[PDB]
Amino acid sequence: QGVVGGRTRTGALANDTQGTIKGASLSVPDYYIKHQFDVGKDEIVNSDATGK
Amino acid sequence: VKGIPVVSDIDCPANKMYLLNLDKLAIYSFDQSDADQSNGKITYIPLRYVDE
Repeated sequence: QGVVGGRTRTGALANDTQGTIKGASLSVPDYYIKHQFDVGKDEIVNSDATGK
Repeated sequence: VKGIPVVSDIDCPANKMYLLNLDKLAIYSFDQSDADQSNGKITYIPLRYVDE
């Protein structure tokens, strides 16, 4: 925050501080929540024709 | 032999002769084509045979 100092009516005009604005930076990670699977292509038709 | 054809082949066990009932001997292939992709990797040429 920019601190406020104050002065008299006709006193000096010294400065007072400002507030820092930081550039916050994240990134979608280079990583995944992945889940992969290999079905036997045989199983796909077989189970399609056989699953109860 | 009593109307049963006696077709022969080279790759038949030597001192044997099989009497087969072709309406009760079958070849079953697993048609896993339905689970193929539609790219073109798989082609499925039907197999060729010769009796002579």
